[PDB]
Formats: sequence, C-alpha cells, structure tokens
Amino acid sequence: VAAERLEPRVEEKDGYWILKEQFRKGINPQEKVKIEKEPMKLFMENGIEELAKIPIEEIDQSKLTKDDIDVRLKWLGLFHRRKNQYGRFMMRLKLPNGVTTSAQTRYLASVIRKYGKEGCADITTRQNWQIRGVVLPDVPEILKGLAEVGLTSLQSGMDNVRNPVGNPLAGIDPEEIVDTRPYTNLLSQFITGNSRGNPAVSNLPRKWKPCVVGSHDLYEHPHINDLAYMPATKDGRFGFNLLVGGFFSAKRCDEAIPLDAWVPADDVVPVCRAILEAFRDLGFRGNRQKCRMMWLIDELGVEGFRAEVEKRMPQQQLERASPEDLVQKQWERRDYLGVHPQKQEGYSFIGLHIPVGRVQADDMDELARLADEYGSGEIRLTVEQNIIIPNIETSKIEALLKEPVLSTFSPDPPILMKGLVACTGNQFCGQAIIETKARSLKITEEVQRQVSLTKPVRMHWTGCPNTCAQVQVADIGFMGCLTRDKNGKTVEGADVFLGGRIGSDSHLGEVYKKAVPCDDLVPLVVDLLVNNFGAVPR
Ligand code: SRM
Ligand code: SF4
Ligand SMILES: O=S([O-])[O-]
Ligand SMILES: [Cl-]
Ligand SMILES: [Cl-]
Ligand SMILES: [K+]
Repeated sequence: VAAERLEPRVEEKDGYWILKEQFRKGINPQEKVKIEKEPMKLFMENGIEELAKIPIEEIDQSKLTKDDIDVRLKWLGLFHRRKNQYGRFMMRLKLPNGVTTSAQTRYLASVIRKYGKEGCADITTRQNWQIRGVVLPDVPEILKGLAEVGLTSLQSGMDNVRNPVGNPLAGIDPEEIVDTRPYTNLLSQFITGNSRGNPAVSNLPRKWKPCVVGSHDLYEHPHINDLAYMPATKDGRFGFNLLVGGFFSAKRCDEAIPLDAWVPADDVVPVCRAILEAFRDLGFRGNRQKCRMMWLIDELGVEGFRAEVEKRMPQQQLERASPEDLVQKQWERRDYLGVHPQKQEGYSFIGLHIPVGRVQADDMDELARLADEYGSGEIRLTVEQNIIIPNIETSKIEALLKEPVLSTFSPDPPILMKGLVACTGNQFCGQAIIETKARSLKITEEVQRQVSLTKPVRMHWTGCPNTCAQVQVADIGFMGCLTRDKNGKTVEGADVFLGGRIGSDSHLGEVYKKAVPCDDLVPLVVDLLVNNFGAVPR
C-alpha cells in the first residue's frame, strides 16, 4: 500500500472542500457536478433565493441549473421528482434520534396542506420526516419556516452524513443502556454546523450513515450503519466501541465490522470527524457502486483505515476496543407499540402504528394534538415508520384509547401490520420498479385475513435494488422487479427474501425466490408463514 495512497485528495479552498486537480481524473459525473459548483453555496451563499426565481422550464435548458435542481439541491434536502412528479420536490429533514414536536409536526402539515393532491408526508427508515409537493419558488420561505420551528433539512441527501439514528425509547425506558439523544443531537449539530452548514463533511465520495446505540434490543440497527456507537465500559470509563462500514447497495450488502476502537463518551464527535475526514480525504471517487466507506476499508484493511482515523484524532490516540460492550446478548427485542410504563413513575408511552409511514396534513394535526393533549408536545419517529408519544400521565390512558384517530393509527394493529415497512415506491420515486405502499398494505391485509400468528414476522417491501426499505433485515422481504404472467404479459413482481435477523444475533437475508408476480404473493406468503413461522390458518 504505497504511502502515496495516504495523501489527502481534497483541499479547503475558500471555505469549501474540493478535489485537488491531480486526483480529478476518471471521476464519476456526481464528482464533476460538485467540482463545477459547490452545493453548499446554495444555502451558505444564499443562492437558492435567486435560483428559486427561474421558471422550471428555463432551468432545464442549461446543464448548470438542471444540476442545481436535480443534484445540488439535495444538499439542501430537496429531491426533484423529475419522472413521477415533475417540478415537485420531496423534502427530507435532520431529525436526530427521530424526536419531533407538535409545532414542528403542525408546521410540516401546513406546508403539505398547501399542495393539495400533490402533498402528503412519510416517516422514513431512518426515523425521519419527508414532505412532498414542494415547489421551488416556495423553498426560500419554507427554509425560513423550518429554521423558525427549529429544524434543518441540510445535507440529508446525496454525499452527506444522513440522519443520526438513536434509541426510540431514549430517556423513557427503564431498560435503556445510555440515553442517545445528547449524542445524536451533538452529531447532527456538528454535521450541519448548528444549522448553518458544515462544508468540512459536505463533500464525501458517498453518503454516510451513523447511529448511536442505547438499547439492548438494538432498535438502532448498528450492523448496517457506516458508524455505530456501541456502549461499552473501558478502564472504568463509560464510552463507545466503534463499528464501521455497514451498508446496503444494489451491488453489495455488508455488515459493520469493529474498527477495534473505543472512545470515552466525550469523544463521540471528534471520532466522528476523524473517520469522516479520513473518508473524505482518502476516499475513492470513480464508479459509484464502489464509493461507500467499506470499499476504502477493504482497500487499506481495517488496520490501514484505523491508523488514518488515529492521526486525525485529538492527541492522536485512539484507544483499542473494550473486549465487551454494555449490550446484553440475552435479549428478546421488545414490541414498543401500545401502552408501556416509563421509568418516570405515573407516566406511560404509547406506540402507534402508521400504515406504511404515510400521513396526510389532517393526520399530522391529529397526532400533534394527541401529543399536546395527552403527552408533552413530543412525537418520536421509528425506523419501522411508526410513532411513539411519550410522557402521558397513565391516568389519561383510558380516555386516549377512545380517541377516533386511534382506529386508523392503532396501538394494537394485527401482528403483520405491526412490523410492515415499505419504501416510497413508484408513486413518487423515479428509481422504483413497482408501487410499494398501497400494494404492501393490500397484500398484508389479505394474508392476515387468512392466517393467525404469535411470532412477530417483520415484512419489508422495497421498490428497487437500492433497498431503502432494507429487505435484507426482514423475516420476509420483497424487492420490486418486473416479471411475466402465465401468458407472457409484463406484470409487477417481487423477489422474496428470507433469513434476515436483527438484534445482537443479526444476519443478512438473501433471495429465496425470484420474480414472483405480485398477484401471486398472497398464497406464497400464507404458506411461508404457516410453514416457517408457526402461523395457523383461520
Ligand atoms: C425515503 C427512504 C425510504 C423510505 O420510504 O423510508 C429512501 C429514499 C430514497 N433513497 Fe434511500 N431512502 C431511505 C432509506 C435508505 C436506507 C435504509 C437506512 O438508511 O438504514 C438504505 C439502505 C442502507 C444504506 O444506504 O446503507 C438506502 C438506500 C439508498 C441507495 C443505495 C445506496 C448505495 O450505496 O448504492 C440509493 C441510491 C444511491 O445512493 O445511489 C438511495 C437513494 C434514494 C432516493 C434519494 C432516490 C431518489 O431521489 O429518488 C430515494 C427518494 C425517494 C423518495 O421520494 O422518497 N437510497 N436508503 C429513506 C429515507 C432515509 C432518510 O430519512 O434519510
Ligand atoms: S428502494 Fe428504490 S424505489 Fe424504494 S425509495 Fe429507495 S430508490 Fe426509491
Ligand atoms: O436517500 S437514502 O440514502 O436514504
Ligand atoms: Cl441522494
Ligand atoms: Cl426522478
Ligand atoms: K409503519
């Protein structure tokens, strides 16, 4: 490994970090777009204000502005639905640990309410909000409204640090290991430069996903994140062992491996910076299928890569890993849906199921209102695209169970619905091969009408190989494809995955059966359930 491989490939030129002209050969077109103009200048040099003034039809007539809206705007959290909702933008937040407020929730609703049939919102597999319908001339004013309610959307798409995921039961669970809200909160601020923008970590070769583990249940999915913080004592000090490189991609899925490093709790942020700088400095920037952090780790080796993190640390010490973490391997992951006692006596939380994560403006207002009336104005999102409303005086529960909105967003849905996860699909996503959200609900419904079960089978539905709905963690996973019916007609279909496990004994699922027409999945899934999961025919 020639020591010239270890040379930083980016420079801080003019407050922004850019590829050095010697390392700019044979790069992918997303590296070029970033070279041509720095994406952070759209927020940090307020250049959205004037881009927002150009008709969409004009913007498309020159490469430079077409890349503004189709590419660079993703650093502002805005994603052009070019194919399926032309001239409309999806918008994704920073919502560390998935904690929102009623007033944030109400503001998001008032933005999507405006767009009518073209608007709705969604809870994501990184316990985040997305809103849809957004038009460009509205961006400057939405940005201002987001800030006003204490939210940022910065650096949530493209080559950025994505939503910091944490324990959905942080601060409320008797059985928590460590409260992850400070650490995800700190990480988000670091990333976004306390909502101003942070160009030091805004030009990675590829997306990068952190989590901070606080549950024995491992609700955080540490195994599939580029950096996972595993609570662990070392030499009497509380800290985190570090796992690195977990990712999913059309080409390759790989679980996170130990860096062989521990940090004390106060080093969470500087080790995040060190790894990211290493990644940004040294990361490969050709073929996009070969750009995530694991590919660098495989080229340098784990000790190669580790030495590079160590030299970007303060004091340049990176302690070796504590041989055990605080996570109990004896643990049955817990159903958070329903009413549960909090550690603060007299109080309860409620997990409410949100069918495939999909909400309309009216829905968001109802949940905002339950949080205000029954809780403390707080709503928490989950990675299965559900909600928790914490801090409810247990004496209010009886009245809450009677609220009409709880027939739609239930604390006790049938067990297959409890764990159903589906990505956007082709209603809005231009990469999608199939419609996922409506389809998955319809299939799950007909399957559950047929069988009854005790084990909580988790079914994930994803619209294309990008696997945003993470079919490799599911008990039964469905990946969109096109296939053929008995007459050779093109029909939507799914590859069915099995074998995915979560919690400490985590495992990646693989395709069990390819190209099953979607209209044939009910009998197949019914049988799989009966034969493999203890389901009983009704
Ligand atoms: C919304 C969400 C799925 C959802 O219904 O929940 C989704 C959204 C899409 N992802 Fe994802 N990703 C989401 C979960 C993830 C995850 C799960 C996770 O993070 O744990 C995965 C797999 C895990 C991983 O990345 O390590 C993921 C895999 C990707 C990939 C494949 C990555 C790769 O290295 O090849 C793409 C395509 C790409 O990056 O080139 C992508 C790109 C896309 C885009 C941005 C593509 C596009 O612009 O059309 C999707 C936007 C569709 C839309 O309009 O909503 N999305 N995506 C999730 C939003 C997360 C967030 O709030 O930040
Ligand atoms: S898995 Fe594919 S279809 Fe689904 S949201 Fe991600 S990119 Fe779109
Ligand atoms: O956009 S995806 O990477 O969450
Ligand atoms: Cl993106
Ligand atoms: Cl598109
Ligand atoms: K859900």
